[PDB]
This record gives sequence, structure tokens and C-alpha cells, in this order.
Amino acid sequence: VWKDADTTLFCASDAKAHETEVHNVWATHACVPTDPNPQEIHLENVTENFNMWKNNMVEQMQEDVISLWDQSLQPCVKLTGGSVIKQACPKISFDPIPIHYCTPAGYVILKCNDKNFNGTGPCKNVSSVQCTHGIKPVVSTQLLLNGSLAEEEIIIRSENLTNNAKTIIVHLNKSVEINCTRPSDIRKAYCEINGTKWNKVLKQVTEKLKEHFNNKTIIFQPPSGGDLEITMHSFNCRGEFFYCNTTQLFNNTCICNGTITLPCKIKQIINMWQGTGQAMYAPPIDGKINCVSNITGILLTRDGGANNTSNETFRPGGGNIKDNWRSELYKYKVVQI
Amino acid sequence: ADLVQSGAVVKKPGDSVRISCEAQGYRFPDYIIHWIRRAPGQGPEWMGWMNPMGGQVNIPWKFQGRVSMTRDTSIETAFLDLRGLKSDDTAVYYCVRDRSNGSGKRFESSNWFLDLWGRGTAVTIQSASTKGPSVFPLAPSSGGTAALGCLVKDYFPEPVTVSWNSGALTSGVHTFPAVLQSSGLYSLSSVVTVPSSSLGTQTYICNVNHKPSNTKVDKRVE
Amino acid sequence: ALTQPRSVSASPGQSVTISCTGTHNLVSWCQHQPGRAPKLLIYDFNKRPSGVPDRFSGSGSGGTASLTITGLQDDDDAEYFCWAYEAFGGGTKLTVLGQPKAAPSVTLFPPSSEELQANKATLVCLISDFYPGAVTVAWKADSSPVKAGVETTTPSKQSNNKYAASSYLSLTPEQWKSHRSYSCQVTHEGSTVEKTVAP
Ligand SMILES: *[C@@H]1O[C@H](CO)[C@@H](O)[C@H](O)[C@H]1NC(C)=O
Ligand SMILES: *[C@@H]1O[C@H](CO)[C@@H](O)[C@H](O)[C@H]1NC(C)=O
Ligand SMILES: *[C@@H]1O[C@H](CO)[C@@H](O)[C@H](O)[C@H]1NC(C)=O
Ligand SMILES: *[C@@H]1O[C@H](CO)[C@@H](O)[C@H](O)[C@H]1NC(C)=O
Ligand SMILES: *[C@@H]1O[C@H](CO)[C@@H](O)[C@H](O)[C@H]1NC(C)=O
Ligand SMILES: *[C@@H]1O[C@H](CO)[C@@H](O)[C@H](O)[C@H]1NC(C)=O
Ligand SMILES: *[C@@H]1O[C@H](CO)[C@@H](O)[C@H](O)[C@H]1NC(C)=O
Ligand SMILES: *[C@@H]1O[C@H](CO)[C@@H](O)[C@H](O)[C@H]1NC(C)=O
Ligand SMILES: *[C@@H]1O[C@H](CO)[C@@H](O)[C@H](O)[C@H]1NC(C)=O
Ligand SMILES: *[C@@H]1O[C@H](CO)[C@@H](O)[C@H](O)[C@H]1NC(C)=O
Repeated sequence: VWKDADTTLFCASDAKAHETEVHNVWATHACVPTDPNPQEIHLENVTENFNMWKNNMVEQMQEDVISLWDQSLQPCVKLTGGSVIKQACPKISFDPIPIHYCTPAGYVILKCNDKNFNGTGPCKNVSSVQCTHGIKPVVSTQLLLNGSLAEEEIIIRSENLTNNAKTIIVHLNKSVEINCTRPSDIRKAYCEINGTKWNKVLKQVTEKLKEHFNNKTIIFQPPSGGDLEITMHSFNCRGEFFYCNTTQLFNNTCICNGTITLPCKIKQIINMWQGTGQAMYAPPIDGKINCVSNITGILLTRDGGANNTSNETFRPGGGNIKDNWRSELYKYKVVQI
Repeated sequence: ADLVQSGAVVKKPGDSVRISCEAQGYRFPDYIIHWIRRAPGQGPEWMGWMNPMGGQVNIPWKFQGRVSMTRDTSIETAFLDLRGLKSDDTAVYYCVRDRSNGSGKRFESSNWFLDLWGRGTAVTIQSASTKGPSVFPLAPSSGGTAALGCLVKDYFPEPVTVSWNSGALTSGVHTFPAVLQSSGLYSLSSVVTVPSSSLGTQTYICNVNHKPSNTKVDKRVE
Repeated sequence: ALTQPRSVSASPGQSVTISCTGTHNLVSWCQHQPGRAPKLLIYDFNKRPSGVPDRFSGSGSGGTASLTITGLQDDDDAEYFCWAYEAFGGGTKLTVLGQPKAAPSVTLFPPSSEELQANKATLVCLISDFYPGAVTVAWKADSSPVKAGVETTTPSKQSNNKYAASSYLSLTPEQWKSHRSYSCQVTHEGSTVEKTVAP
């Protein structure tokens, strides 16, 4: 028998002690080797109540990724409310690696396997595991990248959908390549997406969203206000910071039939996603900077009000990167033996 | 722990206004901030919420383009901006702190949790100028009941001083609060209950006096 | 967006219930003393935070939510508001009755001959000596109503702890003598009191 509980977890990885890539350096000294013989356990004829919006695994992954980025990235200058330190800012190697989250002694993780689970309801076929799967800690905005795909249907996740201050996550059946590239002025880059693929996927997402909002019509709009990391799709490709204008992806007129290319830019000064302050980087490296990623999640915020109108609008971007972890951690739940 | 709001102000039609909200005693970066509106004679009206971490905003159509919710985490102050003011924008605005939403340990409220409230900032849209009053007599008509008075039409701003018959009639006088009408002008009414038998034996006079307009009137009523 | 009546009243020791009608979402409540910063009282229907007494409570189901304050004091005299996300109630003035009830004394004047000499008609309708100060003015052409041209007022306290207000009906000369009658009704705690003027 088990009860719900919260305890300190630890992490597991396949990191190399000799690598200079920054995630491997963090993961050899913060994590242990992956379970050499893992095996899951069915919990026959048992039901449990998962709730992906109050999971402490998420807070712990947040603190972990913060520590990793705090030691890992080397800006020339870091400014944090009056204080500003200046340090050597060498280039770094950077490519996220999958991380598992293991329970300590006297606890175990439960796994919701209901193919179309929405993160909050009860669960049919519950499993017991030692660790999570390999979760890649990739901070990004608007788009969720290099994650996992929904088993059967596209799934729409929120705390309530009738609250507009609470983020909504959409999990796709089918990943869509975003092929970002800076070719061999030095900051202008561009992200490319197969327009036919992406627009079919977006029509399917519209159909689901109409399913949950009373058949009502829905439309997409660019983000309304705030700093660049919200208004545009921001991410990190090999130490450089990409900012891409995503408006051509949320193109209602074309629910385009070829290649969409987003104007991306590499930025020298950024605001740290840890809420901390702003940091200055060194000019980008030379050569072809490539980044082929899977789009396997979107985050939306619904325009408040307009309960009068016969349509609902949705803009990309949802709060702070903690929820990205939810995107993968939704199906787990640590309990006390 | 409170939200300090900036002082009240007046503006002209069109025009635009900026208001602060200095957060004190808590972590400003966490928990979003709603801006709400109370206009004279109407129930509260939400204007949008603003996540102070990145500056993301959620604003209903009624206010797209015309409003911007910003912040400056360096001095933990939110900001509301309204452009192109008309009359229906004359109101008292509050910044308020949600605590069931944002980054940080939220309060646990399924509805919105409006923990902390500012004191309010009044903006008044004076589509006026100055001018004076135009006073006209409220005549009596039809036990010994008899009421008369003194209407004071379209002036700006307060106050006006009404004194019946140069300070001879003072009992039963009732001057009512002045109205700020559609135009953003002032206008009021002053009555008195008299003896019905006194009509015909002694007549009475308004004494309207708009000092900032330099206006001294007398208007007799029959 | 959400209805909510305009006035409650009771006397230092009993109990009152303000309600919010609208639609079936959860509602929180807020007290607003004159010019002060409002204060959260109870959230999610029945739940109550800390720093607030057990006398305030509430519930809700079926379309309307209830907020109850028992054992009233002379510091609960304030406006109360409710909300369900971004649907807001109009507010409810809570009066702690220190004096007894009073019905409105309403007086309705015509537009003077001098007013029409300069082509503007204004019907004045003054309201006097009522307690509490929660009035509802209404003007009606002969038999049918009017909503445009009306400019009312918030009740103010007089020299003796009751209330007053005014109401002006601005009109054009032709639509002054357009028809037969015109009247400024005053609704106060349950019932109206209706005056009437004619050309
Ligand atoms: C999640 O599923 C449960 C039933 O399993 C349901 O009650 C709840 O509304 C669902 N949540 C969302 C956001 O769809
Ligand atoms: C429950 O999860 C297991 C995972 O091993 C899956 O294979 C199985 O099909 C699920 N149960 C049902 C009834 O689909
Ligand atoms: C991208 O998605 C494809 C599915 O077509 C999958 O085979 C591949 O492993 C994914 N790559 C990632 C997640 O890096
Ligand atoms: C995506 O989900 C929709 C409906 O939820 C379904 O019709 C479609 O088959 C799914 N895609 C795949 C590749 O199965
Ligand atoms: C990605 O784009 C680059 C340059 O645009 C191209 O050379 C490469 O073939 C592309 N790769 C894929 C998998 O689309
Ligand atoms: C884009 O995707 C479609 C799938 O619908 C397929 O024809 C091909 O992979 C791409 N087509 C073009 C013209 O790039
Ligand atoms: C839309 O609502 C109508 C009922 O008016 C219904 O026929 C239809 O099933 C609804 N849409 C979907 C996608 O089911
Ligand atoms: C993205 O492009 C469109 C049109 O230019 C628009 O949303 C906006 O100007 C761009 N986004 C920016 C500049 O952040
Ligand atoms: C939406 O798609 C098509 C492009 O073929 C066109 O209607 C329009 O220019 C697009 N809008 C954008 C890219 O903002
Ligand atoms: C996504 O995965 C690909 C393949 O592993 C990798 O090259 C790329 O850097 C990843 N993108 C991000 C933003 O981490």
C-alpha cells in the first residue's frame, strides 16, 4: 500500500566524464548512470489520480535545469539588479541529453498509461517504475521541441480551459521538423518548416480546440506584449540564442502549401529565463550553425473576455519554462511505500 | 506588503495617461497583475492581466491597441497605459495582485485570487473648458405645500455658492449635489419649501455665484 | 456580467446575505471600505483565507452564489463585490442602520418658460430624506419608458444622516410638448413613488 508523498529525487543519465559538452559535464557530477536493468511493473486492477499541475517532480526539474544553466553558460557580463559581474566568456559545446528522474529508498514512481490521458483525471493501467524516461531539458518558448508524442489522439491539457490566466499545452500525434540554420549579417538565420505538414497539423489542433470549446470557431494571433523571449520563439542552438518570428505558423488564412521560413536572429544580450537579470554573450561562431528539431508540443494562452463573442483566439507562449517539464512529466506520480 | 498607486489626475479627450503601481513587501516578479476599472455609475470592469516575469499580457478586445500593461522589475513597479481617452474612460483604476497564477508558489485557488489591492488612481476626462452657469427659475405649481427653486445649467468647475435673497431665506433650503453630465459639465438645482400662502406676498430670488468664472447672478421666481 | 443586488442593510448584531447571480462558475468576494484598498473575504464559494473572521462565509450552486456576514459591526459598512474569473458583480452597498428607515420624498418640476425660450427642456426630479441611500430612478413617456437623455446621481448624506439625489431629463422643445405626460419614478426598498408633470 502507498500514499501520496513528496521527497527529494535524484537524476540518472548516460553522460561522459571526458566530454566538454556542457550537459554531460553537469550530468556526470549531478546524476548517476542510468539503471543498468530497468523493468516496469503492472498494477493490475488499480486506479490512481494523477495531477500534472501539482507535481513536485516538476519543481525539482526546474531547480535542476536552473543549476545546470547557472554553471554552464558563460556570458561576458551578467547584470542582476544593480550587481553586474564580468567573467571570461568562452564558447561552449551544447546539446541536451536525456535525463531520468529516480526515486530514493522507500518511494516509487507511478506511471499513467491511459493512451489519451489529459494529466488530471484518474488512470486505468497504472505502472510502477524506478525512474522516469529520458527527459531532455530543452528550454524554449511557444514551441516544445525534442520531446515525446501523444500515443493516439492529439491531447489538450490545462488546469481549467475556462480560466484564461492558466496555460494550455497541446501534445501532437505527429512531430513536425523545424530545420533552423545560420549559413556560412552574421546573426541573421532562418528556421524552416514543411508548410503542408504544419498546416494540416494546425487544422487538426483547431478541430480539437473546437471540440472542447462548444464547437465554437477559433483563431490564432501573435503574442500581444512583453519581451522578445515571449513574443518570438526563442531557443539555444550550440551556445547561440535564436529568436524566430513565428507568425507565419499561426496563419488562419491558410488552415501556403510548401515551405515556411521564419526570420530568426542570433542575439548578443538576452534576459535570463531564470528571472534573474540580463546577460551579454560573445559574437557567434563561424560556419553552418544547424539545428534540426522535432516540434512535439505547443503552448497557448487564450484571450480573456470574449465569452460574448462566437469565437476564441489563441496566442503562442505560456508563462515560464517550468511548464515545459510538465509536457513530459505529466504522466508520473511519486508515492510512499 | 501592498501595491502603492500613483496620484489622481485630469486629462483631455484624445490624450493618453500612464499610471504606476509600486509593489512592496513581496516578490514582484511572481504572481501576475490585473488592472481593473470602476467608472461612475457602472460595475467593475477588468482590463487585462500582466505577467511581470516576462511582461506577457492578456487583454480583451474592448481594449486592444489602446492599452498596454508594462512593468520594470528593477524597481518592482507595474504600469498601465491608456491612449486616446474619451468620456467613457473617466474612471478609477486599480492594479491588483493575483496570487493563484504566475511563477512562484501560487495560493491554491481554482478561481482568481485577488489577494492584494491598490488604493486606486482617478483619471478624469475634462472635455470641458470653464464657462459659467445659466440659471433658470423652478416655479411652483400645484396641505400648505409649496416648493420652488433655482436651476443652474452647464458650468465648470466646482463650486458655486447659492444664497437665497442675499441671506434672508435659509430654512427649508435644499441644494442638491451637482451632476457631471455627458459633456463633462456641472449643473445643479436648489429648492425651498415655503408656505403656499406666501406666493403673491413675497417673491424670492436665486443667487448663483460662480467665482472662478466670475459670475454673480440673481433670478426671481414666480 | 454578474447581477448582484445594490443594497443590504441590518443593525449591529444580526446577519445579512448578499448574493451574486450570473452563471455556474465559482465566485470570490471582496470588501471595499470608502476609498480604501479592497480586501479579499472568501474565495471558491465557501473557502475563507486567514486574517478574516468566521462570521463571513458563503456558498453557491444553481446559478447564484451567497455571501453571508453574521454578527455585524459598525465597521462592515462598505461595498461588496464578487467575481468569477473576469465576470464581475455590480456591487452591493452594505448599510449599518444607525437610524430607522425612511421613504423618499420626490418632487418633479417642469421646464420653465425661460428654458424653452432658449430651446432646451429639462425635467428636474429631486429625491429627499430617505435611508438607506439606494435609489432607482426611471422616466417614462406617457406610458412607455425612456433610457436616453437621463443623467442621475449617487446618493449623498444630508445634514441629518439621511440621503438626497437628483435626476435630470434633458429633452427638445418639440419632444417636451410631444405628448401628454412625463414622470420621474423613484424605486426605494421594494416599492416606487411616482410623480408626474404635463405641458
Ligand atoms: C481531464 O480528465 C478528467 C476525467 O478523466 C476530466 O474530469 C477533466 O475535465 C479533464 N481536464 C481537462 C483540462 O480536460
Ligand atoms: C496499459 O499500458 C500498457 C503498457 O505496457 C499497454 O501495453 C496496454 O495496452 C495498456 N492497457 C490497455 C487496456 O490498453
Ligand atoms: C523526431 O520524430 C521522429 C518521428 O517521425 C522520431 O523517429 C525521432 O526519434 C524524433 N527525433 C527526436 C525526438 O529527436
Ligand atoms: C491525430 O489525432 C486525430 C484526432 O485526434 C486523428 O484523427 C489522427 O489519426 C491522429 N494522427 C495520427 C497520425 O494518428
Ligand atoms: C536542413 O536545412 C539545411 C539548409 O537549409 C539543408 O542543407 C538540410 O538538407 C536540411 N535537412 C533536413 C533534414 O531537412
Ligand atoms: C511536405 O510534406 C508533404 C506531406 O504532406 C510531402 O509532400 C513532402 O514531405 C513535403 N512536400 C514539399 C513540396 O516540400
Ligand atoms: C457542433 O454542434 C452541432 C450541434 O449544433 C453538432 O451537430 C456537432 O456534432 C458539433 N460539432 C462536432 C465536431 O461534433
Ligand atoms: C512578426 O511578423 C509579423 C509581421 O511582421 C508581426 O507579428 C511582427 O511584426 C513580427 N514580430 C516581431 C517583430 O516580434
Ligand atoms: C498565410 O498563408 C498564405 C501564404 O501562401 C497567405 O495567405 C499569407 O500571405 C500568409 N500570411 C502570413 C505569412 O502572414
Ligand atoms: C533537437 O534535437 C536535435 C537532434 O538530437 C539536436 O541536434 C538539436 O540541437 C535539438 N534542439 C534543441 C533546441 O535542443
